[PDB]
Amino acid sequence: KTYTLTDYLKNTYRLKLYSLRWISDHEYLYKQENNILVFNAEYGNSSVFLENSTFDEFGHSINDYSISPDGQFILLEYNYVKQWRHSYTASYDIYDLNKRQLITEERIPNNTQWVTWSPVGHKLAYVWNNDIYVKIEPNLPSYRITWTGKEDIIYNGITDWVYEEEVFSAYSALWWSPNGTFLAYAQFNDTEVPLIEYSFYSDESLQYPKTVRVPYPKAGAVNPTVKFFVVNTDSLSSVTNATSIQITAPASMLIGDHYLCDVTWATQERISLQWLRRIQNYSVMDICDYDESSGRWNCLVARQHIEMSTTGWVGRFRPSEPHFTLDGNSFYKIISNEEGYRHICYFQIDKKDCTFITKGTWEVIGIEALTSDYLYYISNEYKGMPGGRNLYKIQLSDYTKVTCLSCELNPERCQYYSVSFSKEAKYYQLRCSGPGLPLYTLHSSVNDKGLRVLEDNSALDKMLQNVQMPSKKLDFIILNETKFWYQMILPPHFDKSKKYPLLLDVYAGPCSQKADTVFRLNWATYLASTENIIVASFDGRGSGYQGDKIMHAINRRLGTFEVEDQIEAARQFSKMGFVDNKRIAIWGWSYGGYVTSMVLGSGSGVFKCGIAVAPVSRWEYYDSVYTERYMGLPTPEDNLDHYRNSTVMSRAENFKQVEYLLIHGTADDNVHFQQSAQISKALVDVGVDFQAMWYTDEDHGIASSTAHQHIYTHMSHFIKQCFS
Amino acid sequence: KTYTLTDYLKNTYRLKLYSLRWISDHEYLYKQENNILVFNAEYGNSSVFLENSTFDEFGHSINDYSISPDGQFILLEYNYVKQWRHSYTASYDIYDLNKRQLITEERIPNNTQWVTWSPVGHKLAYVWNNDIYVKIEPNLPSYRITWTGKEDIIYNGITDWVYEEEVFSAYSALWWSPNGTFLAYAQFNDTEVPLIEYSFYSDESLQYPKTVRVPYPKAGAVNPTVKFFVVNTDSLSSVTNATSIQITAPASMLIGDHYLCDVTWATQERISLQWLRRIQNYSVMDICDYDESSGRWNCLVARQHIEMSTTGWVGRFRPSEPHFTLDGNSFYKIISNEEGYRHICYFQIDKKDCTFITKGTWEVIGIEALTSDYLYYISNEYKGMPGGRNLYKIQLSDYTKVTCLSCELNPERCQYYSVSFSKEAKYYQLRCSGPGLPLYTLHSSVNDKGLRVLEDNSALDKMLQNVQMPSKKLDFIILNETKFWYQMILPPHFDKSKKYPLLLDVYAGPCSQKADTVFRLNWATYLASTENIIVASFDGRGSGYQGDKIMHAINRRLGTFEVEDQIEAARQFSKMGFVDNKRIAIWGWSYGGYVTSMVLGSGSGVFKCGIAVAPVSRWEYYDSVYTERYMGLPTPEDNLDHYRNSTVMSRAENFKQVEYLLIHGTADDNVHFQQSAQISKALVDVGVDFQAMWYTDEDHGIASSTAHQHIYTHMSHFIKQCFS
Ligand SMILES: Cc1cccc(-c2cn(CC[C@H](N)Cc3cc(F)c(F)cc3F)nn2)c1
Ligand SMILES: Cc1cccc(-c2cn(CC[C@H](N)Cc3cc(F)c(F)cc3F)nn2)c1
Repeated sequence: KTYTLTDYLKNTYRLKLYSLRWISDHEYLYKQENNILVFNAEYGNSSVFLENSTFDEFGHSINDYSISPDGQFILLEYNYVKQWRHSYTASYDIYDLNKRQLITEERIPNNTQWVTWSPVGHKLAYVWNNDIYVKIEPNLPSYRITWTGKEDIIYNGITDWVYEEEVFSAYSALWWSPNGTFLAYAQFNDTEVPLIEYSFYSDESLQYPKTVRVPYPKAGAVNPTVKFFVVNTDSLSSVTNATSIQITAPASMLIGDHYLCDVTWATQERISLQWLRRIQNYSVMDICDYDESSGRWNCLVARQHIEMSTTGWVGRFRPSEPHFTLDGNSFYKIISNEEGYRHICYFQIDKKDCTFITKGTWEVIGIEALTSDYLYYISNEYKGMPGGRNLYKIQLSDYTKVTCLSCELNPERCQYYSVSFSKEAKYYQLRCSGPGLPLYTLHSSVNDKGLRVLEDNSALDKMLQNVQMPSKKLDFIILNETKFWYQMILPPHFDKSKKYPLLLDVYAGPCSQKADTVFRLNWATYLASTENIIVASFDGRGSGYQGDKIMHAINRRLGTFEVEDQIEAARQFSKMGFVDNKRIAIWGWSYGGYVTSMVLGSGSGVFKCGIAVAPVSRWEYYDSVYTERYMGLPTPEDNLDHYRNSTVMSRAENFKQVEYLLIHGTADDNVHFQQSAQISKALVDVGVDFQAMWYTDEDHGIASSTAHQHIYTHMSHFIKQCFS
Repeated sequence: KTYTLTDYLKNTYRLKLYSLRWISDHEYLYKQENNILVFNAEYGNSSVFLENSTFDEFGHSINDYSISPDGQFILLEYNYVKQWRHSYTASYDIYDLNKRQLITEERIPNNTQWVTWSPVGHKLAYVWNNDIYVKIEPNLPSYRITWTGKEDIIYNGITDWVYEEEVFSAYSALWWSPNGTFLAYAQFNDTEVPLIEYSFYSDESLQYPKTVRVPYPKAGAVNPTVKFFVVNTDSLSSVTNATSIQITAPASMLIGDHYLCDVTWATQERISLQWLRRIQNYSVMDICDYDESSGRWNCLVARQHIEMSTTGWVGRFRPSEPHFTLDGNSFYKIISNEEGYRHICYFQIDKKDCTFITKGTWEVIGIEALTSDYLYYISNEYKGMPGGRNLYKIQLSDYTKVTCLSCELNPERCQYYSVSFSKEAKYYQLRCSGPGLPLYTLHSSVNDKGLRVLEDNSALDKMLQNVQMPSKKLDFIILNETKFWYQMILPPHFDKSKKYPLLLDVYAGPCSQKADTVFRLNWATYLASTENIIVASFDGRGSGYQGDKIMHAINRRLGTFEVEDQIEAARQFSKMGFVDNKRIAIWGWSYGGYVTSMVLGSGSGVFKCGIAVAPVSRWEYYDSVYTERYMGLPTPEDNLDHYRNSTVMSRAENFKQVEYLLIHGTADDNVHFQQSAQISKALVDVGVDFQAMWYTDEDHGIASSTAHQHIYTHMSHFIKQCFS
């Protein structure tokens, strides 16, 4: 027997996670059956912290919970209702743990946009009708910090669409100070930002389709504007509209259009900000101190740091976040060095220069933890593989004393690690994601002994010995004087002498990685396992984690190299001779659907067919923060030329040579139906036949249970047919 | 060689028309090459009336012309820009024929909604920004009759969406009196009518899709309201806002929601109106006289005639129009008699009863002309075939003296006639549409001698002897004690002993006729001629021209009998044994996409596959005037039950048994994309795979040159594949 489509769609073979949240420097919470336990890492003893039956009469299905850091209250999120990618609304009840009662006085209102405890104690900040509210005690009246909030226009403590998706990667635009004194929050004015309008159809009952209106800046459109504020949460008059002290931006930003692009507190009275120019090659960091006499905030022009690039844009998707030392007089931050590799730079608050505390022909991925002794960072250094991911520690007193904590823990089973440290970094969890089965283990920082194995998925391991799994090959090939990685999913019993049909699975977007050591059970597993199809991927130019020379190659050039390298990557898989070069296909979502579409439109004749799911078809239709970061402005002085030269529509003719399946969700707020509807029109105009499928009311994920099954079923038929 | 798809899509074999407009009782205008001639029917001589080169320096491509009845001016329509089905906007220049100059003073404004001469002389009424304007002389200032016009809200002299499509079948809501004294006009208030909102995507250039908003009453929603007015076009103060004398409705109408449903002038000072209840089983005619002393209008309660039905709705799609005798004291009107057959009733203005001047088991189609001696009517009496159409005359002095003027003119070539009479009915054109090649001939009423053959399409006839045409069989079958007509397009050399694959071509709507004697060169021609496929059609219950017993069968029952009869019709075609009963398909547009969808969802297992093009999926989504005319109100007291029991969505499951192609234009204002999008969602919910195709910016006709070709190409592959 074999890994079938239903196996994938019905999820018959489960991967197991181990999901914990650290509540102290030695205690974390795990959920079990329905009980919330608390595992003491020190001894190993675990205690029922909350019992499955504690909420049987609660009367509502509970979507999420949040426990106040001081263990005194638990937040109960129910009535969840997704909005965009990270945003949603909900209702909230607070339960008193000291007692055993749900607070009925001054409750958090229905339809709340965001909720959060202070990092210490049990204060609540919560946004509602676009306005911030603070609650020092669960049962007491709430101090309404903001008054200006207005639907689709003013955003207080929450991001508008473009800031949510493309900048902060969350819905929440607020930030407590490390002890809970100050509530930093940002403000978004969307007044002159244009609306995207699309239909929502709803239940068959709904007689007129709703029109959905979203402030969405397409490329070169009018952006939102931001203002930043800080509030003292202590001095809160039960009888005066609280004073929000605005920090303004540097004057190098205030000349032109800008985005606030990071908010990191350093100390109890020192906050750092990072600003980005609308042209995203120039960033500025500010450090703002609290002047205890004036109640104001002061950002010294001598404490400013500038980050800029000449070969492309600043950061991977934004500038990295700083990691301040206990005192808050120095920080660590990832930057690309002179050779273009993202490493750790050591900064003194008021010194313009930094010191690199790593270098190499590889990249730091992220700074994970910082003690007085150690900085922990994840990097793809080990075995020189960029698809890999490991935990290291560097000695703060000695920059040449680097230990790899994970490299050797299980060499064969484990090459992709992520880490979760406890408060003050006493203990850490290591998550292994491949190439073997996921493996979750606990560790103490002190001497690095492996206390316990929390999850090894042996349960699944048993189940899979009965199933003909595909194998995964990860390797590289040299194109110029650069090595480019690829990965194949090989059908079980892979006979290198036969000729297999290949499916080129595509993303390709700037700073992507589709070739890694991760263990996945997805659609490709089924395509190899059962249909004996090689599903390949290739991280050519534009892609991440291999230094700026590669990643910035597509600067102001989207839809060129990344596209051509994908074709090349296919030519080469044919030169390996286990590939039926008359049955090569291509497929992709989001950016990858664009690249898929661009490829079929190239008339390279390498490819028989392709599926583009929710593709971008023309950069001008995509949002500004993303598009511009790579292409600049679409005016004839900036880059309007490459904008006009890189559409799927102009390659319409060549589709005559291919079989094409274009699939789009009608209620995609992210890559709007328009992109796909302009392609279809284009093809129809030049008399190209193709295949289409819309998905009513689906968004960019086409992720509803039934549509997920439908789309994948539909694509399989398409692929099968295409390949006989 | 054979009739191929391209032959149909590139229109290589042309049918020729003969398009003339009568300007007198003996002269008509024909266009030739680019010259407008005038053929005198009296002698036969023809003269250049306007020369092809008269407008070479005109500077604009001329979409249409209109010549004033008194030969003095010609109206020049250019910059045409389609709106809905009949509606559009344009610009207009007026050219003086007496002289040779384009009037430059007081020109008709850009973006005019409607324009028309008075029936006599050369006055102009023209609607613009929703308001009426009169012009007694081309060069003189225009008297603005209305002031209340407002976009999407107030319609003066033009119909709103639902009145255009479903009532008057034109854009123009105005009516001159027979000599040009009075301008009758209607007014539409759409204030509380709900909007349909859909996207338009436009040229690739357009960066945000436009949202299109249209006042559109779905079933049971708030209807537009109407008021009627008459103006004296002579007494027009170059210094006073002209007085519009409102006629109001009967009081039997004013109790509830109503529509104005006909406007026929009787004499120079007597206008007739017809009113319809929102429940469309009750009509009332009014006759309104001009009181020369009061300047008012008076509709005598004794001159009212009531039209109503108990077994269904009044009229075929509306009540028929009256035909008033010279004096205006009697009129002729078509009504169904006691046995349910539409015949001519003779009415005296103030007498409640009428006299039937025809009876039979067949129907009058329309009253074409009326003299002091004769009434001319078209009917399907000849050979007892309802798919036929003939010209007859009845003697006004003797109701038993009926002559058929066409029946015998060419029995084999000619069984479908239409007629165009000259002023006072001195001469007429006969248009033969099948079953042979279209034949256009001229005739004098006086003794009925056939002056000349104007067009015989012998040019095409030559061309087609070289091509393997399909033959067409029209016949009937008995189901209960009723005979139901069907037609087959049979592949050339049709061997009755073989087993052919059949495609059931569906419309099926209330009062439809898909089985007739007409000669067509369409898609079916290609399917039979080249793919040797039988393309059948069948007019079962609900269908027109065979009396109320059949047509009213579906009253309050849409999506039942008409649907079941179509399945039946296919069972029976299998019993004829030349049909491969494992390769039967079904297809349909508009209503027929609905019926096609209902059938596949019936699980009758007769049908392998089907194509539904722009179907209705649920009656509550279609406009009110149509839907209600057949189903009543969708409230639980009226008919909400049949409404909820007749959706395509509830048959979702059964689609498992079929192969389905659903095709819809995104910018369909008539059957909104919602209808299709609710189907696709329904199918995806029960995990049925199917095939889809949207058409960017196309409407209900998918009729742009490139989309037309694309859709039909696409459906062919589908059909071919479905049939191997
Ligand atoms: C692994 C990792 C870590 C942190 C940030 C990110 C990340 C990923 N992204 C992508 C955001 C962007 N909206 C993706 C996107 C690209 C398209 F081209 C498109 F059409 C739609 C998209 F959502 N931004 N930041 C990824
Ligand atoms: C031959 C002839 C003479 C006069 C009027 C008409 C006539 C034809 N029609 C059809 C109009 C109707 N809206 C068609 C239609 C039906 C549907 F069910 C639908 F979903 C969409 C449509 F356009 N109404 N009146 C036909």
